[PDB]
This record gives sequence, structure tokens and C-alpha cells, in this order.
Amino acid sequence: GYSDRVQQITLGNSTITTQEAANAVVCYAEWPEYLPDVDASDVNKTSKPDTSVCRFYTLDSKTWTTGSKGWCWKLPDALKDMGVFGQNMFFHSLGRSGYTVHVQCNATKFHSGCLLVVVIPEHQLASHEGGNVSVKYTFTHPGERGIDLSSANEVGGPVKDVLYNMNGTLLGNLLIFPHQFINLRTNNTATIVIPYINSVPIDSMTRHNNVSLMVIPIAPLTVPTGATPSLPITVTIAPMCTEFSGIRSKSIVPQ
Amino acid sequence: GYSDRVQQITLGNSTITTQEAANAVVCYAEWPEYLPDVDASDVNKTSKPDTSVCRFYTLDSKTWTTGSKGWCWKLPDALKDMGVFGQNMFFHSLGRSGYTVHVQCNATKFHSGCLLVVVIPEHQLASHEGGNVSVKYTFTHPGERGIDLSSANEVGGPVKDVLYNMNGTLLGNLLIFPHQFINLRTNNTATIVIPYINSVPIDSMTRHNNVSLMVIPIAPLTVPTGATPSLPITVTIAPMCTEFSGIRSKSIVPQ
Amino acid sequence: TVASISSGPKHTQKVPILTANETGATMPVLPSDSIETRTTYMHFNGSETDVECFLGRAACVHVTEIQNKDATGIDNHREAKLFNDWKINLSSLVQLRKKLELFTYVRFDSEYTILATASQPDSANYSSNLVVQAMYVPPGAPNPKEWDDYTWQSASNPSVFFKVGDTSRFSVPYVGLASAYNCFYDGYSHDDAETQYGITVLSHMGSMAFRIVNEHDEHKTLVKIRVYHRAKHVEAWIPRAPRALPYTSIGRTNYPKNTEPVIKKRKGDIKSY
Amino acid sequence: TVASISSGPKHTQKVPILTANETGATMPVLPSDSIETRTTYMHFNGSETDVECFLGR
Amino acid sequence: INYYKDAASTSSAGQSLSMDPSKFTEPVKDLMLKGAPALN
Amino acid sequence: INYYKDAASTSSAGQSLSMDPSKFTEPVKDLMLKGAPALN
Amino acid sequence: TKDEVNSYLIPLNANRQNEQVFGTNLFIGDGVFKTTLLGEIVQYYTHWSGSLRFSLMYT
Amino acid sequence: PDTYTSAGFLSCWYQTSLILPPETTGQVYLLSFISACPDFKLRLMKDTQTISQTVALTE
Ligand SMILES: Cc1cc(CCCCCOc2ccc(C3=NCCO3)cc2)on1
Repeated sequence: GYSDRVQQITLGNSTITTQEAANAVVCYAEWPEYLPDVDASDVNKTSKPDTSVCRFYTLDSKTWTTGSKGWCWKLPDALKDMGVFGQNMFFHSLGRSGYTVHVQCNATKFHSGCLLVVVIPEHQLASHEGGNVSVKYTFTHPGERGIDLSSANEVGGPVKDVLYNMNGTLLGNLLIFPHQFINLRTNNTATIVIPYINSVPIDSMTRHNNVSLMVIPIAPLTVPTGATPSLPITVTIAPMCTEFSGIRSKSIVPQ
Repeated sequence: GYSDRVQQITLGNSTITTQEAANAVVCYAEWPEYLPDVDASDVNKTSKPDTSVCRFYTLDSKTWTTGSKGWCWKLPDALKDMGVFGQNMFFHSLGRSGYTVHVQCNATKFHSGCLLVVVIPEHQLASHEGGNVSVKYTFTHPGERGIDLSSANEVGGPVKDVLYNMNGTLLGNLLIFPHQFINLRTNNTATIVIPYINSVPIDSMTRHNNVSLMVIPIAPLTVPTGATPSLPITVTIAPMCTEFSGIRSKSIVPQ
Repeated sequence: TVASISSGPKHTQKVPILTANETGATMPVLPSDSIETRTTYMHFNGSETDVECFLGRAACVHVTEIQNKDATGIDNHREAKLFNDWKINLSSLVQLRKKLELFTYVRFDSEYTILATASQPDSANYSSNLVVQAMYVPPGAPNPKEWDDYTWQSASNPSVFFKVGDTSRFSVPYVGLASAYNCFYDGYSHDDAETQYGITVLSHMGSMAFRIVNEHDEHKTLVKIRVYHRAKHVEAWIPRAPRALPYTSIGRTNYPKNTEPVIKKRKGDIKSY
Repeated sequence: TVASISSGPKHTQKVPILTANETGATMPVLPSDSIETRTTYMHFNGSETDVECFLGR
Repeated sequence: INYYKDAASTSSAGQSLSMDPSKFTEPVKDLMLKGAPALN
Repeated sequence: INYYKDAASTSSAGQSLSMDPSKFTEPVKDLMLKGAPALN
Repeated sequence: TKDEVNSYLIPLNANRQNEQVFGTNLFIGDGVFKTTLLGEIVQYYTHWSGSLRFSLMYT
Repeated sequence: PDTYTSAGFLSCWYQTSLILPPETTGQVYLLSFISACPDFKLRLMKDTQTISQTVALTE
């Protein structure tokens, strides 16, 4: 009586149940694991807070309306302030982590709409100015708020044009990245497990984000007659196999 | 060529060397160890940050002068703000820890003076008011500053009379507690290893301090002629075998 | 190898063509799951689509130019193209660039070919064979200032001397600092509020510098250098969506404003053929 | 080859970090004598620092 | 025959002949069998 | 393959792979053990 | 202001408490490090990795 | 020196304080050394900014 459909994920002191899942994606078919010695470089023993950092943090909720263009969060940024995960983050020189991402959106059998939930490794954004204008730090570190693709261009911020993925590629091809759809008629959640993907064994958690999670409405939300025209979307994310190394004074970052 | 005299303690990412030690005391002849299952009650898996919390924090320095009466720090309070030790502390419901305490005071072969360095398990202080006046919270949670026994009585604070240990017992008998002397002529540091001592397996780190460390001048400081009449005393302390459990929202404590 | 097996009529309870794309999978459906097929063999291996093959041919990565002329009274050789350099990079010319950016991290050895041809714009006489010197100047090395500085001694820095009209060829191991080169980098060099964003911070592989060894003749001679790059021993990770809009800068993803629709509009209906 | 071995807390009478430089020696002290380390391998031979290589171009 | 000492100096590599699209086409956590229902 | 008769004409030598810093880092007459006191 | 034997000497003051003796960044190819043998050799190469040993002898 | 690639800082402070014996006075100095651990790797040789010249030397 197991269905692909019902699932439970327990991680730390927190549990999620979905009764309307559509399997789960594990990026590149690899599950998060700690850093092996053969791959290690820094000689420091690392710190593995385990259950105090590897639990589920639910970010603040978004509201899908008929005019929504899509939202974008960066990792580990989105979690920069969650509990002890965040403290560890500002206090060590280097850290590394994988995540379980669970995006939630329920409706009824009269609604229609379909969101794309995708994880993009190394999502370098484009400046809407063109040329070689850079995208300032603050703009690519929105924190739990994430970036709202239907917000206005700002100065020093990225471009927010959806048919171009914020980088000069077409929305249609985002499907080459680990992703899952939430089609109100099928699905009510999306779950993706992200292994740590980098060109170095461990890195800085503040100067470099290693994935952007993106939720994009593709088939517009259509509510039943005289229904309220909107649904909330909630994102809950859990660091998994986290390791921190090179402890010290506590980083100070712009803004 | 090993002497009782020279020592090195490396704990985490921090190391201490003393070239003029007088052995080291291990309270009640027991070395800090984690909490065994047979002794466990709370069902929660605990978090053991290891090297990020088990390193040496050096508190701010004191100044021994001919008029000094002695100083008193409480644990884990004194460390409530040190790095990730402190964060963990405010963020979990329960925690447990042992410590290595290293008290430092060097002079020259012309100085004289002798400090008592003692650890008192469950040091319940007395109100200087008498009767059944209580000692308010803030007063018994001085933080890294500790309590200065030569400061004035304050209201809601403890009594600071040294011949009575702040509790109705005589200074002379403090020697029944694990302790070590720093006699300028012999010694320049004192080191005590404290195992976790409580009547419960794990407790709250904020509502209850489980040891007071006390440094008390007993033979007054006497400097050579026309020397400056004072010496600094420094206290460095390292949590060891720390475990935190029952993570959540982050305690808010008076003042 | 069979490309298709033989398959006949089906009337089952087992439907391989109905799936749920919401899952993120592309189910491996074949012609034989939905029509009746006959056996056929592949006759093919997919040899020429190997990434080593795809990135393994020489591509032009840079065209520069230097001239041989009397430096007498020139206050700025660099500025007179008495010698010139190149801030090595592989993203400046954009044919090879789109190919590499199909991947996120890439690791390979490089084989460089350098072709140098001469031009004599101002009506001339006898051209004495010019010899070009290409020398690699890595980060933190005395950058050269005149076309005949002590720098050109290049006692510790690899340099090649070849003749204009000829070609020079040599191969440099993978010089990246990390395990792979980042084709993309969503980071900064540090957490400052105004520091550049991108890879340019990551990909400072130093510059290459060219000059003519010959002193000047009576006329002037323009020498134009073309650098070709071939990846050998290629390793590529994490495929990405291909580049759709035009490029504007080395190292940023930025596209031009008021660009044109990249999807061709139908001449007719959705229903049109 | 290991570049660093794993090493944990120390509370000894044996202090490798105190020396007397007046002797003229450079005592071979390592990260693992004064912090807690994890194993890591060298992955490197020192090929390009051979004097034949240094004077050989 | 390599005429040169260093590995970078050798010619192009030879075909992976590796080929396994499943990390890209089927990264699902619970295995899907073609023919069985997608969602049970 | 050497094509030439004289030894000077051969290519570069090959890595010492000798490496022993102790003549430079520890030329002391009585051996010093790390961890033991420097001066006894 | 001119090279002197004195720039090898880090001074110490009697009776100061809590205060700072010296500070430097660790760009081994520049600044204080640059003229040392280590600094001087590092400069013949482009990349370095590894641990450094910094010792202080008291006089 | 490069940012992305930067290595940190090194500082030194009084832990307690220097104390001179009687009949003694003034500043005392520390000598400081640097050498590389056996850990160390250097690669990709290049030319040093530490030496240059304007005309060839002669005897
Ligand atoms: C990504 C990415 C990859 C690359 C190429 C890096 C190549 C390494 C440095 O390139 C050279 C170029 C020229 C020479 C040279 N030596 C003597 C003459 O030319 C040496 C290394 O650039 N960006």
C-alpha cells in the first residue's frame, strides 16, 4: 500500500509528511555524503553539529497569484539566519552541505496551475544593465526573502526576466537541471535532495552560493469560480551532512 | 627531561604551553566523559560540536594589587558569550560539559604572593542582607566579568566577604575542594580539569551554574622595591566533552 | 547492437506510454512501445559526440596585433603596439565559448597554435624575416614595459620564438587552482559590498605577451597574431541550458537590453505546418 | 603520502612546540603538534622545484 | 609512442565509451519501472 | 634513444627525488628529539 | 625609513596588559615576508599550498 | 597577493604581561623567523619581481 504518493522525511527533530508527492529527485543521482580524506585539503578537523543543523527550516511563505513571475532563493544564503546553522556559517572560515528541499502548494480538484521547481548549480546571474555591469553582493544575497522575479529592476541588482533564467538561457531548457513540477491536478509538493557540488572540496559559505532553488509558475494559476484568486507556496529546506571548518572570529558581511 | 613543570594542552584549534606548572588537578580524580545511555533520560539524540566548542577561551584579564580580595566566575556563565559555545548554550534546552581551567600569573624571583585557585561544585551564594533575602539572577550571572570580591555590596547581589567563601564557611577549609595554589616563588599557572558534576544527567545551562571558579590572593602580593605594585592574572577556560540537546528557539534571559 | 527489436500487436494492462512528467524523469520510451517494429541494428557508436571530440579541435580564441617600427621617441611602447599582451582568457571570442558553457566545470590540457602573418600597408621594399617572441607572463611576474626590457630575458618563464608566417605550437597542462575550471561562479572574491561578481575574479590566469625580436627596417610592418586553442584530455561536469541571447562581456552572463525575440514566430497559426 | 595525519586533544609533559633556536636547528614542527588535524594526502612530489628543473630552461 | 615526457603533451584522449544518461534522465529516488503506473 | 655519442648531448636529467633537508635544518652535533626539552 | 638591523627586532614593553604586540597579513610573497628566504623563493613560483612555521625567540 | 586566494592574518598580544627584574630597564625584543612545513608545495615557475636591470653588466 506504499504509494509513490505518500512520504515521510524525518531529519533531526523535524518531520514532514506529504500525502500527494510525485516521487523525489536526487540530483545527478547522488545523495549528500561527508568529505572524504582522499579529497581533503585543509588540515583542520571539521565540526559536524549533526542534528542541531540538519533539521528542516521553513522559510516565510510566498503568494502565487495570476500575475506571479517566479521566485529565486540561493543556498546557503536562504538559511544564513536559521538557528545554529546560521551561526556556524558566520563563525567558520569554510563549511560544506547538501540539502533536502521540500516545496509545498495545495489547492483543490477544481484549480489548475503548474510550477517548475528546479535546482541550478552555480547560477551566475546577469546584470539588467548589459555590458559588464556587475550584480552587487546584497542583490545576490536576498536571505530568506529570496528574489521576486516580478519585482522591479533595481540598480546593482540582477535582471528578473523569466524567459531567460536570469542569465541568457531559455526557460524551456531548465529541465536539463534536477527539477520536479507541482501540477495542482497531480502533485502538491516537490522534493529534491541536493548533494554538495563544487570544484573545491569545501568553500566559503558567504562569498559563494552553490545552488539557486527556483520556483516558477508555468501554467498560470486558475482558480474555480469566485474562488480567491491566489494560493500560498511554502519552501522548507534542511541542511544535510553539514560540516564546518576553520573556526574563528565571525564574519562581517556587507549590508 | 619531562618535568611536572612544563606542559602543553592542545584542545581544538588552540594550545597552551606552561614552563612553570605544578602538576594539574583532575577533580575527584575523574576526567570529563560524555553521557552514557544507561544514565540518559531525555530521548533526544544530543549534538556534539566537538572542536568548535571544545577549544580555549581566554577571559578578560584581572589586576592583582595589594588591596585585592579575590574574584569569582561561574560556569557555564563565564562562557555565555564565547564563540559557538555560547550560541549552542542559548539555543538548546539542555547541555552538559566538563572544562579545563588554566589560571596564569607570572612575576619574577623577587616577588612574593600566593593565590588559591579552587573549583566549588554547587556554590550557592549568600545575600549580604541576611534573613532570607534572595540573590537576584543578574548578580549570580556576571558573565566573563565574574564577581569582584572587593567591589561593594549591591542590592540583590551576594555578600563579598572573603573569610566566609560567600556562604557561611571559612576560607581556610576551601582546600577540601579540588584546588591548586599559584605561589610566585614556585608556580606561574594552575590547571584543573573539571568533570561534569550534577544530580541530573543533563540540565539547563542558563538557570543553573554548576561550579564557581575562585581565585583568591592569600599571601598578599609583595613586589620588589620600586616595582610597579601589581600583576595581571589571566583565566583561560576550555569546554570539554560538550553535548547539547533539545534545540529550538533560543532562550531570552534576564537583563 | 539492436536499434529496434521486432514487436507485434499489444492489448495489455501494462502501458509504458502513460507517465507522470511531474516526477522529473524522462522515461525511456521506444518506438516499439507504441507501434509494431521489425529488427534493425545501430551500425553506429556515438564516437563523434564524445566530449573529448566535441571540445577537441582548435578554435580561434584571440587575434591581436603588434608592429615593428622605430621606437625612437615612443613614450609608450605598449601603446604603440611595439609589443602587446593579452590577458589570457577563453571567453573573449564567442564560438568556442557557447560550446564550453554547455557544462559548469571543465578540466583539460590546452594545446595552443599561434599563427602570425605580416602586412605592409605603406608601399614597401624588402621585408626582412621577423621573429616573434611569445612569452607567458603569470600573475606576479615583472610585467614588461618596453619592447626590449630585462623581462624579455625570460630566464624562468616559458617563451617560444618562431617566424612570422610560420606557426608555433606547444601544450600547457591544466593550470587551474581548483579541481576544474569554473565555467560559472555565483560568488565574489570576498564579502565586500562593491567587489566584482562572476568568474573574472576566479579566472585570473595571467596574460600572454608578444613582441618582434627584430630591430626596425626602413618601412613599418604590421604583424597580426591569431591564437588557437584545442582542449585535450577533457572532463566536463553538470550540463546546463545552452546560451540563447548574445554575449556582452568576458565573464559575465549579461545579455544586451532590447535584444530580439530568440524564438522564431510562426507565419500562421498554432495549427500551421 | 600523508600531508597531515589525524591528531586529537593533547595534555602532555611532552611539548614539541617549545625549542631553543640558539642551537641553529629548525625543528620539524607540524600543524598536528599544536592543533587537532584530520588526515589529508599530499598528491604532489615536488618535481618542478628540482634544481635540474630550476636551472634547466 | 610518446616522444615527450609530460602527460599534457600527449594527443587527444580516446572515447569514453562510458555513456549513462540515467543520472540526467532518471534521477528519481524510488525507481520507476516502464509499464508500471507512474503514481501508485 | 641517444642519437649522439657524448654525454653532454643528452637531454635534461630526471628528478633527484633525493631530498634531505637535515643537512640544512638540523646540523646539530647532539641529536635533538622533538618533544624532548631543547636544553637539558 | 631606511633598511636597518632594527626592523628585525619586535619590541616588548614591561607592564602593559591586554595590548597588541604586532600584526601582519599573510601574503607570503609581499610585505614583511618578501625578503625572507621563503618569501624570496615563493616568488619564483606562481602557486603555493602548505603549512607555514612562524616562531618567536625571546631575548 | 590575491583576494579570493588570501590566507588570513597573524597577530600577537600580551596574555599577562612582560615583567622585568629589578635593576633592569627598557624594551626587550623578540626575534621572529619563518620557514615552510614539510607539507608545502610550490608550482608553475615564473620570473621574480625581485630583480631587474637596465643595461647589460660588463667586467
Ligand atoms: C576556463 C579557462 C581555461 C583557460 C586556459 C588556461 C591555459 C593556461 C595558461 O595558458 C598558457 C598560454 C600560453 C603559454 C605559453 N608559454 C610559452 C608561450 O606561451 C602558457 C600557458 O582559460 N580559461
